[PDB]
Amino acid sequence: MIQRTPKIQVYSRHPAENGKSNFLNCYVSGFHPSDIEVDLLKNGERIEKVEHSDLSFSKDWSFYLLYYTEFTPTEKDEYACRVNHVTLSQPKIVKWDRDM
Amino acid sequence: GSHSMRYFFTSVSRPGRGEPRFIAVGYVDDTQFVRFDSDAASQRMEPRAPWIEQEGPEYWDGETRKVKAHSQTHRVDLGTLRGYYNQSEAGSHTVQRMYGCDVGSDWRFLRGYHQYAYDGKDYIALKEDLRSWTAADMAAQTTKHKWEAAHVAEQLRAYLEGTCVEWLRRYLENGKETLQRTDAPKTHMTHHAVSDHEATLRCWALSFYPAEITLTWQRDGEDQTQDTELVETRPAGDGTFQKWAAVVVPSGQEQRYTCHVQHEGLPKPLTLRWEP
Amino acid sequence: FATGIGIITV
Repeated sequence: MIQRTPKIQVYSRHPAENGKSNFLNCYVSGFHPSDIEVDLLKNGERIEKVEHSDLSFSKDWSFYLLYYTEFTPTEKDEYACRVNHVTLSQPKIVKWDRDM
Repeated sequence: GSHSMRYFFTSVSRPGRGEPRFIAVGYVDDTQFVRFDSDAASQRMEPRAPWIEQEGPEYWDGETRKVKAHSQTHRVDLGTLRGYYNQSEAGSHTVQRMYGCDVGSDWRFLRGYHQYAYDGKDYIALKEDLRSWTAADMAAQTTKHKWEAAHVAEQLRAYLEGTCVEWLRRYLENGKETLQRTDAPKTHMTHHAVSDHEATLRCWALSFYPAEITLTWQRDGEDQTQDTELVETRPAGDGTFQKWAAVVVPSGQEQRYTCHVQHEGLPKPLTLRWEP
Repeated sequence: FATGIGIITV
């Protein structure tokens, strides 16, 4: 029974311009088995209308999902993706960086 | 360019008398057009690209039938494999099937494949030549035999070599607007110091389709590697893709390093340099 | 267009 921990990336669909509205993106991949949980956070708190792609997998059978919602970034509001999985003893939070 | 149609099915069991989870998705190149999903509110094959909402009631009655069909056979497989592997009913297990079409730049058949996984491992798969099978382990061997008795390779081949290409070249024509684009990547290069003696350079590819792409980084002439972070290519969510490549460099020496981009939209390969 | 032939129990 293979299990693989999720790779995670958090980023925006357009280069962050700041004060202008955009989409935050949490992209999990490389995991197995398929049950995963994913929240998008703003200053710790979770965001209200998050949508995800349909579950698919890669050539090596690992799964991938994109999670996205709409947001207007600012200098100092903090964004983050947070991710749980059987392979994770606790949830893993990965913070958003405009140039990453 | 070449093109490809793929279908991806995933079936997960749940402990005890629970019904399994089933999910179908179908892609043209890198573009999802159909989903089915047992946990969802419709129990039909639903559209996902606007060019497929073009298809009429029949098309959707039929696909839904095909999907329900597969799902039934998946649900049976899960019971079987459980026996074959001597496993309790406590556990959730997983059954995965990929199959599909590749055509070249003239839309003539190039190749096809069919592949089946069990708990994240290759279980059985059609060889490149669409006539023979690879069975991992000896439970796969029992299958191989059953599927040989039923001439399953021939059937799949008749589909792969026929209707699969047929319909792909339909959806290319119906999708002509969107599916038949090639979007060249839009580049930039960010520079931020990380110490008094080092700086990070990041090479960005944005808004490109299809996904396949190749950023790399070289020092004088030949390449750094090992020394470079590189995020796996990712979806932006508007049907385009992103990627970046990064190396930390000795400050003040950033005009030794150079960055290379390769992609189908780019007639002539870019080399980017810190552009201050 | 999914295949309607070639899919059968293991």
